[PDB]
Amino acid sequence: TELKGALIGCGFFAVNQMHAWKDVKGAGIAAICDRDPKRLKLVGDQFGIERRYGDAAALFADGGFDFVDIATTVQSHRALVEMAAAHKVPAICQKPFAKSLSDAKAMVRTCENADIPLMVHENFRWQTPIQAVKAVLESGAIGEPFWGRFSFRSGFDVFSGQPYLAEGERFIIEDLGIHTLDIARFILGDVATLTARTKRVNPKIKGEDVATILLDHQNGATSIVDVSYATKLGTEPFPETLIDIDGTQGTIRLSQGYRLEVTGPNGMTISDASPQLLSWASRPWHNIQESVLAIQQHWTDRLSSGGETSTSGADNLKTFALVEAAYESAANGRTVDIGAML
Amino acid sequence: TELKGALIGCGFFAVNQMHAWKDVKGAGIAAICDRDPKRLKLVGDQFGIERRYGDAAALFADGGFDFVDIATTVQSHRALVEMAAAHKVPAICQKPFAKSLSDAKAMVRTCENADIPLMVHENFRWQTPIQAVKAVLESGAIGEPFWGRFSFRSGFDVFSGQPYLAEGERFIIEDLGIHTLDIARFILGDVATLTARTKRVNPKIKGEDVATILLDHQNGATSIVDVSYATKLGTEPFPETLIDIDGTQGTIRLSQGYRLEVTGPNGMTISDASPQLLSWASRPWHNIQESVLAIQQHWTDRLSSGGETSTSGADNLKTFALVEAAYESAANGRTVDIGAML
Ligand SMILES: NC(=O)c1ccc[n+]([C@@H]2O[C@H](COP(=O)([O-])OP(=O)(O)OC[C@H]3O[C@@H](n4cnc5c(N)ncnc54)[C@H](O)[C@@H]3O)[C@@H](O)[C@H]2O)c1
Ligand SMILES: NC(=O)c1ccc[n+]([C@@H]2O[C@H](COP(=O)([O-])OP(=O)(O)OC[C@H]3O[C@@H](n4cnc5c(N)ncnc54)[C@H](O)[C@@H]3O)[C@@H](O)[C@H]2O)c1
Ligand SMILES: [Mg+2]
Ligand SMILES: [Mg+2]
Repeated sequence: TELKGALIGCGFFAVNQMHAWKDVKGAGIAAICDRDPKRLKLVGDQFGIERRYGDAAALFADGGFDFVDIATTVQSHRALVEMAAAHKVPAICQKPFAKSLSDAKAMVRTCENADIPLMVHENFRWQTPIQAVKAVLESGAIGEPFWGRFSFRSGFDVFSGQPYLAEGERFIIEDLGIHTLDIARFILGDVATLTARTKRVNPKIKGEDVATILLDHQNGATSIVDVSYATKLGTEPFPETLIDIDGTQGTIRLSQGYRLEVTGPNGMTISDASPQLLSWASRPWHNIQESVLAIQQHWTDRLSSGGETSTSGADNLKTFALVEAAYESAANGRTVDIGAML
Repeated sequence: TELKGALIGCGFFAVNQMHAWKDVKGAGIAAICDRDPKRLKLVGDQFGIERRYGDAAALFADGGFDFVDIATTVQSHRALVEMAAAHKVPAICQKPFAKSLSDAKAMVRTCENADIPLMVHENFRWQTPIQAVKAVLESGAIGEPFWGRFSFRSGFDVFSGQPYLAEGERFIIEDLGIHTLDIARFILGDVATLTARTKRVNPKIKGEDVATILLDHQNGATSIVDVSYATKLGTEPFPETLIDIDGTQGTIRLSQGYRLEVTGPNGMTISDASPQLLSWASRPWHNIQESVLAIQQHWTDRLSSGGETSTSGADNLKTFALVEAAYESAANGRTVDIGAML
């Protein structure tokens, strides 16, 4: 049962997804789609794809694939997911999931009514270091977690790879903070209330590139999500997410260079949580690139057995509501009940 | 020529102040005062102070000192500052300044009508590393500051040397966070608005021992004041305050071991901001103990020069409001307007 997938949106990051599909056991890419025949041709030759489509409606009409991997930008997401549901094709969707929390819910509802899986490609929680933090806290090595911090502070030029980032009136939460919020959820549970502040420091972008978010977790823990693309440090940590967790029995400290300090009753342990460097990977992206293979293999496995995925459309609504809360909060000075939004 | 001071409250921390007055150029301690006959004996004998009093009223009646140094616990701060003003004797008063913001304002007003200097003994500000960070930022090394973190996370047994801390129904913001909020003002200026979460983790005490505070500075900067005494680290940082600052041209990062790191236009510097170990000083408190010499020497200088001190009673109202806002916000769950309190 070698699953045959189709990829819609042969863009900058989709090249990572295509490399990873070769490595994925039990699945591979049978067709591709793109409105930009330059990208369709370039990706098509690179990964040796016979079937190529100028529009996604033709692709879905011909079929011959078990699942669809949507790697377009947010504009196309809702329709391509709706197309996928009408044709009963299981769907993976990049982030941001949708333009609003409304769009995301209808996208979750359409796929449930159709009885098809819907994973959101949210690969930050699928990195080795992040999993190691979860693994540690899951064991009980530091007792009940009560306080956390999640940090992604960088001066790396993401705007060359992704020019659209500088164009929007929204930027860092929508794009990057969405991940860091997903990790806060993934480590400390769902969020009851959220308060946020944003700022634009960089004068060559239309959007906020610094954000600081304070999270009240349902489980009792407080956490800090702080992100910036205007932080100029001695060593560029990009694209690492630094994490501190305190609990009743101990502390976790995931720091720059993937050094992982855990301290408990028995004592301290220092562990190297560095990612693997895959054959097609490229520094410093190798961290994220590995997590593409992790989440795509996870999709394939959960699909082949029947189960729900980790970042299912259903799950991802609870991450996406923090993003939407954050912007709301940023324009009011005021806390947002997350429970009321869902 | 040397100024004559009188010390009211010969407890635990007053012993550091006494040593420092010895070292301070231009001042000494002519008289000590304490309500406990055994403390009055111990400190009096250790520092060879002839004049000893069981009550401040008798002390103030006899007079013969140019300033008073109040190092009692918070309950008797108002009465002693009010006596000081009634006898026109310049006053140094410990933290916490008063029991409420109401009391503090009234104490500041009393000292202005009597027309005497009033300085809150708020010494964290005067630590070598904390001054070093101030100097970097003033230099303009990193441009305009836009974001800060001020962190004091320890598992140290402070309860032995000060039993009242466990007893208080309010703990960490009143005791330690007052320092970290003062530092946030010192580095990034006054606060427009404030929002705070707290919890008690230690089963043994009655007060909150973890606080996470998010500050909106008038100059546009945002910061996180996070403090804890229920934090179990593999190397105990007590009593260091770890500071992170981001500005438009660079960053400051003061990490454990008084390691100051500045990144700017002209590369990146690393310096050692650790304090002197004074003859009478003793690790790991040499941090705080040096600042006592600094602030008291600063007071003498300023009382001689007729200049208003750095932690003047009136300035310290803008710190104290943040403590009173943080408790209020922790209960509310709602952002507090600072300017309205003042
Ligand atoms: N960590 C991650 O998982 C990660 C990393 C980078 C980017 N992303 C996300 O991936 C998405 C794409 O990022 P990118 O930088 O590759 O953008 P991109 O512009 O390079 O890629 C989008 C491609 O999709 C095509 N496209 C758009 N609408 C289409 C439609 N209706 N049918 C067919 N093709 C269509 C465009 O021609 C373009 O080539 C973004 O939403 C971004 O948030 C995720
Ligand atoms: N870094 C610092 O600046 C620092 C460090 C520790 C404590 N403190 C502050 O110092 C203050 C005292 O701390 P401590 O640990 O020395 O407490 P303590 O109980 O050891 O000392 C206070 C002393 O004052 C005496 N006293 C109280 N009321 C009096 C009155 N009306 N007249 C005469 N004597 C009186 C008591 O008998 C006691 O001996 C606290 O308010 C605390 O916030 C500051
Ligand atoms: Mg394959
Ligand atoms: Mg002297």
